Amino acid sequence: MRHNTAKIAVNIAVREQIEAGVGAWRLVTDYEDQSPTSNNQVIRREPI
Amino acid sequence: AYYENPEVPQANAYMLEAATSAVKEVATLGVDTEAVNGGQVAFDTVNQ
Repeated sequence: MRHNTAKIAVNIAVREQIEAGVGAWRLVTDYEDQSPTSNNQVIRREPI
Repeated sequence: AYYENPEVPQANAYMLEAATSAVKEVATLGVDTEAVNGGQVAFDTVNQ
């Protein structure tokens, strides 16, 4: 969650929560070798 | 009978009040901490 796309996903969700009353975030699967957790495979939080 | 000074419509005066107030709303971003990091947290968060 070092990548800013995780932090931005929360910031987007709370913004649309105030405005239209609906916001959200998801979780995806990708490969990171620039921040591996185990097996050079990580999960990432994408914004909606 | 003598000339009487130009009054200027009441419409000009009433519209001036709406002109100054229109700018005054958006001049304030909200205050949550005095000076720095008031309503400008939303600007500053995406910068970092």
